[PDB]
Amino acid sequence: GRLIYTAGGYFRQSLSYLEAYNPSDGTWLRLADLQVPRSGLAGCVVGGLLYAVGGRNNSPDGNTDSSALDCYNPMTNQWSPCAPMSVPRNRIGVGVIDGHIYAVGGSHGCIHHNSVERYEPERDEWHLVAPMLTRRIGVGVAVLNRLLYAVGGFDGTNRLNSAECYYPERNEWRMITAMNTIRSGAGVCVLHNCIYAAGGYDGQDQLNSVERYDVATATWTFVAPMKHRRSALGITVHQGRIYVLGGYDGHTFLDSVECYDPDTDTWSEVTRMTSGRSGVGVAVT
Ligand SMILES: C[C@@H]1CN(c2ccc(C(=O)N3COc4c(cccc4-c4cc(N5[C@@H]6CC[C@H]5COC6)c(C(=O)O)cc4F)C3)c(Cl)c2)[C@H](C)CN1C
Repeated sequence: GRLIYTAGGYFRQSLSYLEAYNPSDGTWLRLADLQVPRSGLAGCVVGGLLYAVGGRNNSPDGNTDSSALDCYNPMTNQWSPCAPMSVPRNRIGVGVIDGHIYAVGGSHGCIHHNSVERYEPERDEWHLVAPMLTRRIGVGVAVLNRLLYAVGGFDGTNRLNSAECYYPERNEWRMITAMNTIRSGAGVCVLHNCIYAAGGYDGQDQLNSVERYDVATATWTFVAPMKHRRSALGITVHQGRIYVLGGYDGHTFLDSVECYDPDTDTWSEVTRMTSGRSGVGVAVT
């Protein structure tokens, strides 16, 4: 069995919560808090270990963007610091290829990174790789066919419908077909050989629309929209279905968790998070 882990987030200030949802029995485990509160981080798993990457601690005492990489072992219920990234990356995107973590874009104050760096858990080291063609914060990241895709975001001036992909063997990026919609702060994941981009902000409205990229045709197609429009949502895939967790809709910090079934092309509300929040990091293990 695997659980859906949600780390950090925001509600009034950046949060330290680490909770794990079991889709079989509907329960939430309350696990060890993060050592430093953070929102705008990303989560991922390598070798059964959960990683919390980047983010920002927005507290009553100030705002500090994070270059941290922290590792949580479900077997020990303990967080351990790892080697930090070259720069702080708030509103970061992350993807894993061959057990290596890619930290994509994100911001440090007013700096909107196009830089990308890769972590090796086997050496506890980060190294920069080729930078993206576009600066991207609030970026979605997907791994498909051993390529790393960076989708949407905000480049420091405009919110983006563009997307690009990274070729690890060549160490280079190329632009791909742009989405139908501009999405800054969307949830992006891969399911059944397709990239999904759900929600996000188009510059005027919080979105409930969801679109899917088909590699062979290089096209983005709309699929069933979510019940609740949201940005800064957590997203993951568990047992052939997509789960979206929380987020912000322009008025409320959502506790809604929706689940997308690709066989029926329908979204269903399956649980609530223990408290409404946005900007979480999510992963499954
Ligand atoms: C003081 C509070 C502070 N709030 C918030 C404070 C914190 C958060 C939060 O979790 N973060 C900060 O953002 C993000 C986080 C994670 C990923 C993406 C974003 C993000 C949100 C954006 N924004 C778009 C879509 C969401 C956000 C606002 O709406 C336009 C935008 C944009 O602009 O393109 C770009 C983004 F990369 C972490 C949020 Cl979501 C709200 C609210 C604004 C209410 N306020 C009263």
